Amino acid sequence: EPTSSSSLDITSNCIIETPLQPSDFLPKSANLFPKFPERISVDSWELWEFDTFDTNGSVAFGCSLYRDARGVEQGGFHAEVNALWPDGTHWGETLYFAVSEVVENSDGTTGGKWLSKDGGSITFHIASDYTAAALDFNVPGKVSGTMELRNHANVSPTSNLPASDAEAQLCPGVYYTFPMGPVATSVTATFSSVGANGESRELFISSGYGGMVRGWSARPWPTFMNDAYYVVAQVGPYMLQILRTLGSVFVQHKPFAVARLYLDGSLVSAANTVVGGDAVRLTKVQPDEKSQGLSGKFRDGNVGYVLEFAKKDSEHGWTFQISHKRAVWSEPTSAPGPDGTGKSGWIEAISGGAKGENYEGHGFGGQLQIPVP
Repeated sequence: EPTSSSSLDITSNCIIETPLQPSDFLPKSANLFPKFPERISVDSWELWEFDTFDTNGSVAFGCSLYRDARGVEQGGFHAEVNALWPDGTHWGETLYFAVSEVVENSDGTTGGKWLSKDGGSITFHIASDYTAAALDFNVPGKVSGTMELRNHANVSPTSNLPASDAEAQLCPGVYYTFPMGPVATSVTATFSSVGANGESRELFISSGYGGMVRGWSARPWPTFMNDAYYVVAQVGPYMLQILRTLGSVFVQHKPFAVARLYLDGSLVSAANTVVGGDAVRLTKVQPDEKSQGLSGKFRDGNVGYVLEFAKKDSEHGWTFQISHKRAVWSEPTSAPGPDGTGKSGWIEAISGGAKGENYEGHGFGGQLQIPVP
């Protein structure tokens, strides 16, 4: 029953080599339908991302579905699938799909399908009021199974949606949003070949935590960032989700952030600015400063972060201490060397809250650098 449909096929000419302007941001909408619906540019990107982890911080599973030109010569649109087991084994692949289809149905639901020539696919389906999302994985020889995210807040997702471009933006022209807010998650999946033995494993999460991201831009990442950190987390009653970028020379090294903080399902802080209508401060913790926390394998040696939410009418705000607890993925983003960069995914251990609070929880996070000056 689709009323809007966008279907792109790598094999056709759906990708143009000069810039394209997205359709305008829709206030108080999740903007789930593609903003580049008929064709994309070599610059443009769109993201639908669904991440999950268990309440004990021992299992994670995330899937990022992209429309962009990055995977064309590898045969299609890319999805990033990463999983971590309780014995520390991890599975991560970039999967390529020749066709990406997204539809909005008469009932208001949104469906997406990344589809391969061989019949494999990853599909998603999102409720009209954004309170549930489901993914189905059917990738022969790689991964099969299901994932589900569900929001149970007394306040609807719609009441928390950005009402203006500025509330939806990391910086001008870069949209990054969290339209589902706090979610409970489950995963049931089977992987064909896991670990150094290449043997089959199943992965289960139930009543877990996690989050959804919807983002898009005509601006390529290197033109506004050379370092980024993203986490979704649950810390006692708090649910938080943040992207913070550090600028490349092309934006005069300015930092940007989108962050949201919920208390038992109610929004208490929405920040689209860094400290320097709430604001966040995000400071790296170095291993000479704190004895707990892993570092990644590249030039960024931090062992975690301090995340502060500041309000103009709040004396002390909220502060959360983030420590890298378990490695998920690790991949280089430059040739190796003493300044070699990379990307590192984490299960985080996180504690804190307002003044006088010391809640404890976990997060699923990642950081990236790219060698743009």
